[PDB]
Amino acid sequence: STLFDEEYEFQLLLAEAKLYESLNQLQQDLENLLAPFQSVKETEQNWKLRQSNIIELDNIISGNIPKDNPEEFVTVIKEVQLIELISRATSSLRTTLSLTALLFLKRLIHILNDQLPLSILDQIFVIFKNLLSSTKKISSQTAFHCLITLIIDINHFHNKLFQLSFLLINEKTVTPRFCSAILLRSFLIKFNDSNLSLSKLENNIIYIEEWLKKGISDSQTTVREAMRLTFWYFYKCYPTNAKRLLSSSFSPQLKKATELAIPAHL
Repeated sequence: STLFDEEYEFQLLLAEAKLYESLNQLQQDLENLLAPFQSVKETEQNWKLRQSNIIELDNIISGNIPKDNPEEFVTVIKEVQLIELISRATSSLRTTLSLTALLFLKRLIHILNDQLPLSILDQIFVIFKNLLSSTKKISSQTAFHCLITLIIDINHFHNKLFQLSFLLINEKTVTPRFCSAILLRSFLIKFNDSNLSLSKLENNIIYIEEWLKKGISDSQTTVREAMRLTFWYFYKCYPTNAKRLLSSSFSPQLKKATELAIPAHL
């Protein structure tokens, strides 16, 4: 079997983050739906049309062409600059429009998943991660959920996405740092040598160790608690390295607290 039971672990991760006749005709329809997004300025006069048009775009990605021909569909959404234009709505101060756009991107990730080039996954990850720092609670929490779902949906290991996740540990507001402890856990679950077969992480252990040390000594109690639990996932993947952190790198304070955070199934 695999080191981790992904079916079980994913349900836990998600609980941390509660919520055409031709391709040319498709492209023309996309260009017409994106027209109200072409202006930088959201106005009283275009925000409802932007929201309504995202609903129609969501209907389009549920269609047969993205299911049957994701590769050429990806070429189309690149050419019409779908992600950049959708980012004008994720940045809206209007809650319903920003949330509608975030859920659209979540559904796009789900449906196209590993058919998306890294450049587009990177684009979407940055939109999500930056909203983790929103002072608006429903925004950061929705972005958190979308990021966890992204990691579950994307089955290829990308160093770029691991580094974007890692560097959240340096953000000043608590939520990205807390999210980062869950993201690290997700990477350990899915992409350790055992789970991946059914090395990606070996060369990233230096970052993992810094990531753990920072979170476990975080000023915020929720980040410390989350990172102490993630430490035991690291211990399950690389016990020699984790033991060295526990004895050769932690104070007796953080050591005892970390030892009391073992989950009952690991």
